[PDB]
Amino acid sequence: LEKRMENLNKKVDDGFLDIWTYNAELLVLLENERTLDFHDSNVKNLYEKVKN
Amino acid sequence: GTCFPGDFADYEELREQLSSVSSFERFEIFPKERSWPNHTTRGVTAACPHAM
Repeated sequence: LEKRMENLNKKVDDGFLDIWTYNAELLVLLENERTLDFHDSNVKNLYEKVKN
Repeated sequence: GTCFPGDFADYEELREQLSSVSSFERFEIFPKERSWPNHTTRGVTAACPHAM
């Protein structure tokens, strides 16, 4: 006789999990691209220093 | 709705139970002419009209 309370509890539990999974997948995919661009920029700075 | 006045016990729970229902099959749990041979089943009220 408490089906509404059960559905509210599953809504809360299933709504937090989607947010945290999105947050994790997005953070890993932006930091990977930042890491690769950082490495490319470092190689460019070495070439500019030897050129100069 | 309830033409005769009163209280519907656990109405919102019935709404929540009937949300996830596909089909219903209406059947006769107690026959009116057979199961009450010693009582008068002919009961009407003026709080629920039907065709004047």
